[PDB]
Amino acid sequence: AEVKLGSDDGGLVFSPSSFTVAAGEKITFKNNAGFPHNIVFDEDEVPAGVNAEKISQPEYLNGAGETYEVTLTEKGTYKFYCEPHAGAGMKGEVTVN
Ligand SMILES: [Cu+2]
Repeated sequence: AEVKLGSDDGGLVFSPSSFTVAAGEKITFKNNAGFPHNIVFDEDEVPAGVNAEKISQPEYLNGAGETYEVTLTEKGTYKFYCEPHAGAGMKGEVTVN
């Protein structure tokens, strides 16, 4: 799967926003035009077993085109979002199955 942070003209949003995947799918968050971006997993809505720090990447990133891979493998739902661009409504969700 490929997620572009920052639409080409829609503004700052997780593109796609929410999407289901298979346990073993590679999810790459690629910066498109809204850096620096940040992705953190709401440890308040993450499965009671999958750490939210191993997938999250608090390490800010102002690189153009830079990306971060993530491969979840536990049928469920993980709620993530951008804390800095949260003022715009940048959120993320993945339903593994
Ligand atoms: Cu962001």
